[PDB]
Amino acid sequence: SLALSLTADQMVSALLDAEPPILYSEYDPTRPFSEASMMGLLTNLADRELVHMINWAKRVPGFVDLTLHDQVHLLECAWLEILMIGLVWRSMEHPGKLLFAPNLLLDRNQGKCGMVEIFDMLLATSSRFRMMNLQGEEFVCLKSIILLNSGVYTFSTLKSLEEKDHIHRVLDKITDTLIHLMAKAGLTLQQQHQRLAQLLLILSHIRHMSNKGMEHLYSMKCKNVVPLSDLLLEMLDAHRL
Amino acid sequence: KNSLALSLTADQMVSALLDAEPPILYSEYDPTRPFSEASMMGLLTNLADRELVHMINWAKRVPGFVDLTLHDQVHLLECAWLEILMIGLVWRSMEHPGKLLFAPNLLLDRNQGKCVEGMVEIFDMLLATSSRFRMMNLQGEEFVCLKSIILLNSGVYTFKDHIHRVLDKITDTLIHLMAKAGLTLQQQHQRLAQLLLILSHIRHMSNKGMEHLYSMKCKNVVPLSDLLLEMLDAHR
Amino acid sequence: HKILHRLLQE
Amino acid sequence: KILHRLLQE
Ligand SMILES: CC(C)(C)CC(C)(C)c1ccc(O)cc1
Ligand SMILES: CC(C)(C)CC(C)(C)c1ccc(O)cc1
Repeated sequence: SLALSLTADQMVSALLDAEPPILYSEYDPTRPFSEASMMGLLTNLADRELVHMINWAKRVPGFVDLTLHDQVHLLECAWLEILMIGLVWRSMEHPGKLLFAPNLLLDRNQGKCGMVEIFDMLLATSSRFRMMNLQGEEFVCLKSIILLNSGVYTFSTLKSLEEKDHIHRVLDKITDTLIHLMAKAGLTLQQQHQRLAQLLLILSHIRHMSNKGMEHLYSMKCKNVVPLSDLLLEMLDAHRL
Repeated sequence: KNSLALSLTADQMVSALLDAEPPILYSEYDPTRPFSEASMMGLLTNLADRELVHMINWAKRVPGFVDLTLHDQVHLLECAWLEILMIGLVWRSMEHPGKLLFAPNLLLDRNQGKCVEGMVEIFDMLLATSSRFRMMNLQGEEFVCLKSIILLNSGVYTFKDHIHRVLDKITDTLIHLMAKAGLTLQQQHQRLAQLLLILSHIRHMSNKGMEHLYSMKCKNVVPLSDLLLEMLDAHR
Repeated sequence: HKILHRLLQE
Repeated sequence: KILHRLLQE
């Protein structure tokens, strides 16, 4: 594996280089939107983002070392957490608003409809990122940690266990990379450990938001007002709500 | 205004948490290995209800917790209660591979989870967490730190400074314990990360468990205490 | 009114 | 399975 051979700096470079683009919504400020069609823009965007996410995952060090089956599982478990952390990242410099797309910046108001609590959680996370002054280098590390960690405990044989061993080694490498970055920021050893803890505890909140979002998506399917793509429906189904 | 928690030393913190530990409770002494969904879930919810009372008194003894307003204490416990029960269960079960030690006289395996529809998935996640902890050689001093982190962290971003300062102190305490155990610098930060990442899985299990408890409530077969119902209701 | 309120104070 | 295919190619 070339992944376990990367220096901290090379890891950061690889991750930054692999960042997906920020996509546009079909939002039109002159057109009227219902709670439903508003949700329609967001599900349309998520579907397009998912395609880029899949191709992004292929560039995360270590990911392609895994079996197709294991890759499928990790992405099925992590996809919404990954969309959410990306959204919170984009929104960090827009206090009280979520930048779903450059042409779609919303406050909690428009977020009509369940979705209200989720919007509030996302804003709180963005606020937290802002308090901590989260750096782009730290962000890409966190996103990759989510991809690798979220599905790791929900995977047959003792050989299928080696797959998980490799994931833990890559995760350790990303931890080393985070500490390396903080050491460069001039943080004391005590400050490094504290910040590392602070960053990882946010992942618990992101998991929570994803779980809540997954249940909201399931109710949207049931109501059949908001259009959901085949990919989104398959990703939902994978959670077996 | 200033909290005594922040003035404690690492050793003092560890001792305080170890001392606050709730007792391990027993289930009913009937020899009948629960096979029905009713008897099974009946035993577990009865146990959970009794554990909750001890948890509430345990929380009051976590440094920094009583310095919060009653409303904040209520919020944190409402958000964290199931995560806290689950990490406790996983800890108790660590030395019993393949088994969940709900009580000394109630040690179950995944086969028995099948009794209750929707329970085997949750049992499997708990077993995986137990195994992970066992293979990491989780120590009791580390466990109490993680459990207190859950209490203070899980609800913090749905309200701060005080709670985050206390969280930092617990982090300091965790590193203190790892250095005390002879870990190198690289091993310390790697182990810190490994442990905190498991908290993400514990959150996930809690979320799934809450959904299962909700469905149990709607089926209306198992009797649920008013306390358990209010804790469940808080999650809307 | 919540039982938790009462238990946290008792 | 869409995800499976997108990952493969
Ligand atoms: C769950 C869904 C992706 C449908 C909506 C939402 C608001 C959580 C979302 C949409 C796009 C995105 O990039 C992040 C989150
Ligand atoms: C959610 C409930 C407490 C009903 C069940 C379960 C298996 C998660 C549980 C029960 C007791 C306990 O100490 C930990 C978890």
